[PDB]
Amino acid sequence: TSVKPIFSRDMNEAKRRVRELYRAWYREVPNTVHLFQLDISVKQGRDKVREMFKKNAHVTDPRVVDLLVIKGKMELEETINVWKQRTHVMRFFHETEAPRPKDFLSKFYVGHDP
Amino acid sequence: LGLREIRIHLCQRSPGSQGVRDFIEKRYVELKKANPDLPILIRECSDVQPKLWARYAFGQEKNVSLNNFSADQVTRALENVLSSKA
Amino acid sequence: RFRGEHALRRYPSGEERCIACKLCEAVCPAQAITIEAEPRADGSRRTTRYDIDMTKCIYCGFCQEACPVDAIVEGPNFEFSTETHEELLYNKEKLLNNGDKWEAEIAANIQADYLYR
Amino acid sequence: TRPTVRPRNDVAHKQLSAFGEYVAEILPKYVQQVQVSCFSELEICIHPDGVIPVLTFLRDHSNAQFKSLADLTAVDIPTRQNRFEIVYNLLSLRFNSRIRVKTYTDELTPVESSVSVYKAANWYEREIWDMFGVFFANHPDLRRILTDYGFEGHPFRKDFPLSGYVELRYDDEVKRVVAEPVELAQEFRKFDLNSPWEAFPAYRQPPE
Amino acid sequence: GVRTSPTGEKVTHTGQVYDDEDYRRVRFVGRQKEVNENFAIDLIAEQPVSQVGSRVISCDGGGGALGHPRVYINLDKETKTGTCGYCGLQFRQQH
Amino acid sequence: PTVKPPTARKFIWTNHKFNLSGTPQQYVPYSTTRKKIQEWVPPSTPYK
Amino acid sequence: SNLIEVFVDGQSVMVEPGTTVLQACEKVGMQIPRFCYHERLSVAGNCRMCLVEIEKAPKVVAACAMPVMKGWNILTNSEKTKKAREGVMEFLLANHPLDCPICDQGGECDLQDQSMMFGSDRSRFLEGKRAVEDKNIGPLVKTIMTRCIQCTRCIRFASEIAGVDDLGTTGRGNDMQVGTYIEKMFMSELSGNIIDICPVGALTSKPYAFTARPWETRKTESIDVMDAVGSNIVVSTRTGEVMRILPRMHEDINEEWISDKTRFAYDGLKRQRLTEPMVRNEKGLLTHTTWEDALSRVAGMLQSCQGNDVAAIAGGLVDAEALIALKDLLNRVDSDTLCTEEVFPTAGAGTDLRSNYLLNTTIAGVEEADVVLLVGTNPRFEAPLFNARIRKSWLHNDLKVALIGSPVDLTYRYDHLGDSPKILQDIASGSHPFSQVLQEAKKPMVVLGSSALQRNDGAAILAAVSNIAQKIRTSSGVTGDWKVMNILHRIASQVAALDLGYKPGVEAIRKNPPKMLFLLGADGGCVTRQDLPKDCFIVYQGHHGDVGAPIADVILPGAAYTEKSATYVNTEGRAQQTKVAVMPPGLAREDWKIIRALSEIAGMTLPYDTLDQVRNRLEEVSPNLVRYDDVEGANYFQQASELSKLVNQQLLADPLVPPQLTIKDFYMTDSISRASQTMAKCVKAVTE
Amino acid sequence: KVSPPKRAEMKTSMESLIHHFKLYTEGYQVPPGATYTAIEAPKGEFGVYLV
Amino acid sequence: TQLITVDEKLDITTLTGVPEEHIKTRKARIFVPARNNMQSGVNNTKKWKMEFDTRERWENPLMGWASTADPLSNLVLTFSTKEDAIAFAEKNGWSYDVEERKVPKPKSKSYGANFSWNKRTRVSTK
Ligand code: SF4
Ligand code: SF4
Ligand code: SF4
Ligand code: SF4
Ligand code: FES
Ligand SMILES: [K+]
Ligand SMILES: [Zn+2]
Repeated sequence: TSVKPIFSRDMNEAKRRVRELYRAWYREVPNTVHLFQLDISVKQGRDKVREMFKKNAHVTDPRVVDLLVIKGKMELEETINVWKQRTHVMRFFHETEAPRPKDFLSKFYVGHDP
Repeated sequence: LGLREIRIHLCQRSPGSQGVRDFIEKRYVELKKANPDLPILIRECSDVQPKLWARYAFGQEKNVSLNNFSADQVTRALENVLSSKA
Repeated sequence: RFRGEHALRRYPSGEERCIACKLCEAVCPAQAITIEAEPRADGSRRTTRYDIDMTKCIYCGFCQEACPVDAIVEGPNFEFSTETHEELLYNKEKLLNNGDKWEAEIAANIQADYLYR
Repeated sequence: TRPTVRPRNDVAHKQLSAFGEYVAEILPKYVQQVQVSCFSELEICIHPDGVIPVLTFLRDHSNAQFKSLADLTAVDIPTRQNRFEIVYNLLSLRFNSRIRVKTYTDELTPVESSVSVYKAANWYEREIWDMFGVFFANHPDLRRILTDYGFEGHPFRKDFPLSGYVELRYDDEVKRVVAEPVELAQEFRKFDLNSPWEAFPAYRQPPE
Repeated sequence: GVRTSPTGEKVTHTGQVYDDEDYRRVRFVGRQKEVNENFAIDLIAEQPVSQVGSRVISCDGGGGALGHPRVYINLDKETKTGTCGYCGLQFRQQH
Repeated sequence: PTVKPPTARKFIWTNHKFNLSGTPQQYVPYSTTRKKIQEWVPPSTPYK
Repeated sequence: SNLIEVFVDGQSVMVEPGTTVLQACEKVGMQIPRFCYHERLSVAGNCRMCLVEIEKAPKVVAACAMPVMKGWNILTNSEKTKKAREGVMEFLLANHPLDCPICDQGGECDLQDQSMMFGSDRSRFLEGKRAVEDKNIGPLVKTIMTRCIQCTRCIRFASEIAGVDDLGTTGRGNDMQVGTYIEKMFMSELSGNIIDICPVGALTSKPYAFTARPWETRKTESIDVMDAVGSNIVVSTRTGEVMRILPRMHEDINEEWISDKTRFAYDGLKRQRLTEPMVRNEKGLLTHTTWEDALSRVAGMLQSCQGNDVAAIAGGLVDAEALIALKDLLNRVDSDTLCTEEVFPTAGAGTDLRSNYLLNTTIAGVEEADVVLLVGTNPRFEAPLFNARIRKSWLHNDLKVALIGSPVDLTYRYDHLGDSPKILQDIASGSHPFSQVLQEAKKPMVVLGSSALQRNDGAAILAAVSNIAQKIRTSSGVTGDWKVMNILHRIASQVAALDLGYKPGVEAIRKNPPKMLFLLGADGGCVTRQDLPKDCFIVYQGHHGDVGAPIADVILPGAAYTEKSATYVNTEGRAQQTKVAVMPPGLAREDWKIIRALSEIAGMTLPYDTLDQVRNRLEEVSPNLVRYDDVEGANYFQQASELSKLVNQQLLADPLVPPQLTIKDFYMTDSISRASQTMAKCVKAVTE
Repeated sequence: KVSPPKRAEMKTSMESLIHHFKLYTEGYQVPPGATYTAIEAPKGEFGVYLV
Repeated sequence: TQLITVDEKLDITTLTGVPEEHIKTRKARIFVPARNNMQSGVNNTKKWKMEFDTRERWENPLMGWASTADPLSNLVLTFSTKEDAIAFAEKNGWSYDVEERKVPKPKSKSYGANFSWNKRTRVSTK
């Protein structure tokens, strides 16, 4: 059960890195909104950042959240420079996607998908 | 408004259901001679825990755990559920 | 040996050469060939649907060499650019019309070429 | 046997087996297996913890001189607990030799970067991340290099499907290209082509 | 010879005709439905029956390597003419 | 072909047609298979 | 220890005496090539492909027919073994016709596969091949005798398992043809299985002929529902369309064989389907509508009815998930009137104990018995694989078979006791010597068919056979773990309905007439509108519109057995799960989804929405329905015997006549077979 | 068994038609084993690591 | 020490990039495939396989192909042993069911029993 750590020895260091990554993302969000002449507000983008951060919050393995911290830092670094277009930033907002049925009755009406 | 069916689950080989089996080997037949129109479904399995499910009117169901019960305790619980009619 | 527009040939008696053996759709590296078959009225084993997606095909000539009866041939035509996407999605009737149109030169080409195969 | 069979080499097999014995007896800390294939190729299966020294040995020994780095390949075998097989290919110009170094690594555990041994791997293992998710510690610049920027997941893993999870199409309402769930016009027809008969008797696994 | 279903749309040699209530016929209006005017079963229906004097005949489609692989046909049954499985030609024994 | 004419066949076109793309006589793809699953026809008389 | 050690390729292995070379080579995980050997057929030893070399022995022996001895070393990869294999392959391919593109065996051909693996790469035969006259042996098996290799699996299958004795080998030398020598229409309950055992394309499936190719077919494993044997099958599909049905290797039920109904029901499965909900309009005609309108109308009529005014009927092709969903939905409205098409006697113990409605021993338990008594059944048509197992025990274990009823053909020889029910009173007393015969039997078996229980004296017959079984078991020297009493069912959904607490028989509906009736695939037409009042909201919920659809007020389309993940229990109490092969056509949905959505419209929604939660509810009702591929012993025979003696019925004088007598009545059993043109062709071909 | 036979011999011999069938539908069975074969492409070393 | 004792559950569902709809509404099936009954070969029944349930495939309105919307319909994985496949199923968070390996029972074959003196296993013809 003994494994080799990546960057964080325990859960607390991974939590601290999560905090630092969220701080950097919260710093960047207004500049990202202004740079790409986005149609969203600042608070909508920060709400999206929070929604991703809380969607990816049910895992307690330090190595898993360490890898997720590294991937989020790559995302942050890619948004630091002008490497993405407007499309790659706007991909997080599923706007053109039609809302799928969620309750059982509409899912029964539309097809066989559970 | 009244019970409609009785379901008794047991295992063939495990000792925990053994006292439940001691009921079936002794006092089940007179029970079917007492309430002929009340379906008492006996269900054997391989490794399940002893249980007693009773269905009432309008889909109401109650559960009784018969784990490590002797024959007389099983008889007491079963006479309680048939005489309840909650 | 030029590889161009696909065509379906015929025997010198009027009957279609293909016997729905599904070798060309199994050997196709782009999966552009779709074959659906049923035994027809006289009991002969013939195709009911032979579809070649020319926008999917890479013009590699595996179907023209895997065919044991020389039914499908990568013909000599190359001037068949279309103005619409669905005109490049050939069914069996378009391929058979291409074969009837170009048989007078595909037969000569295969007669000149078959000794190398 | 003579006309239609590829001829076998035995002096190269002997020299490769001798050098494999020499390597396995010169670095007993990290080497686990040494094999010579039928077509005279030497493969050294070593522990991940010796990713840096062993290759460095092959970079700097007088009798090895494996100066050139040819490949850095990751193989995904899902049936093992260490599902990733990191393989280095080395070429020695002085002795004109080729060697293969194999190590095992799962998804979460990292491996030390071989930038300080060969700088070409500074790109190569980068692509490995972009294709496999195998993290390389102490890499100078590790990010995606081949896939799209908003790509989620790693494509070359064997549980990843052939077609992706998203497709790009242009919408005039947002005046932009957008990603949608994948809906193919024709399903990729899976062909069952595995023979039900045994092909090679010398390659038979023992029964369970 | 093709047939004519009473919607005005021609009949393919397979037997595929869109119904009167099928909307896909809107892909044909303003254009044409390309069919084959040479039906294979009708084209082979006028071929003569080759009468041979051997119990086992061999067919390769003519031309050697330009035809179908060589197949042997038995003509023992005088009730039914032996029909080649590839080219569709049929042979009959004189006896 | 003035000295080596092509072999005459009963099915070879007697009128060569060029690229008719963009014309009203162009090619339209369609499925050449019949209906797969049949449907249950309800009866024409009432249940009374 | 009597086992001896032999050597294969220099490796020791421990085998039993009497074990051939090929069985030892399979024990060390290798496959010797073969054409005529079969693990379920007798050894012929004529194809000569299995030739191997024993070391220090200058003659090759046939591995399929040579018993091993101690100290033997077998070389399966030597030079002379490969030379013999290449020679036999060349001889086999000398006269084989060039028909591979136009042959259905291509892609799954044994001859091609072992020609690539072990044969040579070119043919030295420069002469003219032979040509064999074709034969017409029925409307199911397309026959082209030119491609045969005279493997004689036809002959052994027709003479040993089917037991019809119609096929033979006519002529001498290379001109010998495998046929019937006359225009004999070979028709039996297990004919199509020869298409399984032909290694070449000589015999093919006529409906499947020239339709598909095995390399482009996805295989999805499933369970047969046409009969109550519970055959494990696989479905080969091509691009979302059902192409063909093959058996699966399950040694306990249907070892590698299936009946013809399972093999050719897919043509009926793809015809006469229900694709869209239909409701009665003002004119009384069934007209198309939306799902929500039909569900709203059914729920609106359902909320008014309460108590005995609503009832349900279970069909023969309905899984336990839809059954428990409808049972809980009708228990939300306080209605216990749940009925099945097949009639089972509820007198005495009834459906409480599982001992009196199961094949209590096993399907394979017939391999252990020595005396089997059949009462009022025709197992050659009701359960063909059960009869095949009985024939296998009668052939190998020297089983003794005696039948009560009409003297039908059962592909073997039995003892016809009689047809009146009173013969049971002669057995339960001890007048005939057959009572002494089962008294002296070590492992006796009493089998009662469910078709005899359809009569008006099913309770009397069940009481008589139970009295016989408990007279034998309590007096003769039986071990006790041997279960004598057995009940053979002919409906797939019967055991699942009985295990769920349903009330078998339609008596509760004709007693108190309901005002709103459910027809969960009630294709048998058990109750007509005449037995019901003037205005009944009859709702049919099924895939095939056969009988109840023209009389229903609302038609709800459903999913067949290949279009849903469904739980079915066979006649021996073993639970199995089917898998999704294709989608229901049109707007048809899964049945339990329809019931749950109907309850959601009606305001009485059930506490489960996903399939695993439905299976959890099934486990809550009875766990035996959720543990798949496991048989649980049904005990307490003495209590059921004591309860059956409380009330005594009188046996009538009607002879025990099964509803099926000839092969004509075998193809017409369910709604799936009633929409099949292949079965219509079979009926037409056997009625001439 | 590796290279397909000629078209003139696949229409006369039985073994040539069988080997033409399997090679163009299933494909030849390559034995297990990993190799790295590199040639001198005009750009440089072009190698394929095949498993 | 450079080693940390972690007893947490091995879950990498958030690292594979799969959308949630395909990790909770799918049923992974671990099974040994059945032998094709038209062939006597058993080489395809030596490795365990992981497969997914078939979703909806409909017909293309234009030309009539099999158009699907399920990305995992052509994803079949091969594993040497059952426990490794079970670990891989638990690792990706797929709800899974396992069917046991149906080994054929060892039959008893005898060539002499076809010519028995009194038994019923005589061959009617040969
Ligand atoms: S040329 Fe190649 S890619 Fe094109 S249809 Fe033929 S086999 Fe397919
Ligand atoms: S390979 Fe030739 S004969 Fe076979 S299906 Fe294709 S076109 Fe027809
Ligand atoms: S049975 Fe004969 S014709 Fe058919 S695939 Fe096999 S070898 Fe070819
Ligand atoms: S037809 Fe097939 S199963 Fe019958 S004897 Fe010939 S090869 Fe054997
Ligand atoms: S398998 Fe032994 S001779 Fe045929
Ligand atoms: K066959
Ligand atoms: Zn011919």
